[PDB]
Amino acid sequence: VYLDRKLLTLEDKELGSFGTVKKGYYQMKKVVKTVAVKILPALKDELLAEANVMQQLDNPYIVRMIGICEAESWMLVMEMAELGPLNKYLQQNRHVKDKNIIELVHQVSMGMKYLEESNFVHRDLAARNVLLVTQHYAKISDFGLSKALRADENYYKAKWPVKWYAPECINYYKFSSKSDVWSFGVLMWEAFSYGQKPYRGMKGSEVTAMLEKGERMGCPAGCPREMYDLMNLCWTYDVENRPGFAAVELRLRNYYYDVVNEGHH
Ligand SMILES: CCc1cccc(Nc2cc(N[C@@H]3CCCC[C@@H]3N)nnc2C(N)=O)n1
Repeated sequence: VYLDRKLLTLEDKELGSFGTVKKGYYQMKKVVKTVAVKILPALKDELLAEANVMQQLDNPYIVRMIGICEAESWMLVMEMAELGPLNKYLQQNRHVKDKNIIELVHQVSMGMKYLEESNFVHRDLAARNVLLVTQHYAKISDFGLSKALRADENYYKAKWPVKWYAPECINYYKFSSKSDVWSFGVLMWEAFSYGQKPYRGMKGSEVTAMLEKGERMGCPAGCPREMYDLMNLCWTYDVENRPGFAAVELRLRNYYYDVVNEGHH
């Protein structure tokens, strides 16, 4: 898991901003692999906890960690998803078609169904934390808030991304894969809204209040009703009645095949 600083070449250009994300290349036994490197008391331990989660995960829809390096600062070295975060990608590429958006959100749901099966909670599932390897290949990243669930519990009991959080996170501090489903609803809303931020012009406290009145964000212009219906299902107030990701992924999987069919027609 511990990498050799010698074998890492980082570019001077920042990709963006814990600290910074830089692009780099890492010398493997034969190939060079292009990498995205997160570069940094509580912040070190957090980086290391994040690396500890990622070490445990192995799925085509989840960013792979190469390892960690302690050099100028602590660094978390991951495979590079070249096209970057989904929200910035859709803001910058408004021509992306709805069939392609469904593909990508379905890939996210396959990755989440895997995280659920593995009993990890992401706790920061948002379009900014979905990274594009290509325009047809999304992978989930950014595990800095993620928790491995205890063997005996199905929720983790705790500066939060409130607009992505389910009511029970806000009201009871409880985080389960069902609360990640709520977030995956907001992520879908983002995806079908050209990557715009949710609950425009509202503070978190007004969001919680909106949601407690049973109000939900409206359908994004041009969004398939079946996708908006699925967003609404993810935003089921009562955690016990909210679907898990197996149910979610099956719904998206079937809709995706329907759309692919209409396209061949
Ligand atoms: C910098 C924006 C940016 C542009 C291009 C690639 C990447 N790569 C990543 C960013 C990241 N986290 C950032 C952290 C800051 C906000 C955006 C994003 N969630 N996590 N993993 C990768 C990766 N493995 O390729 N990031």
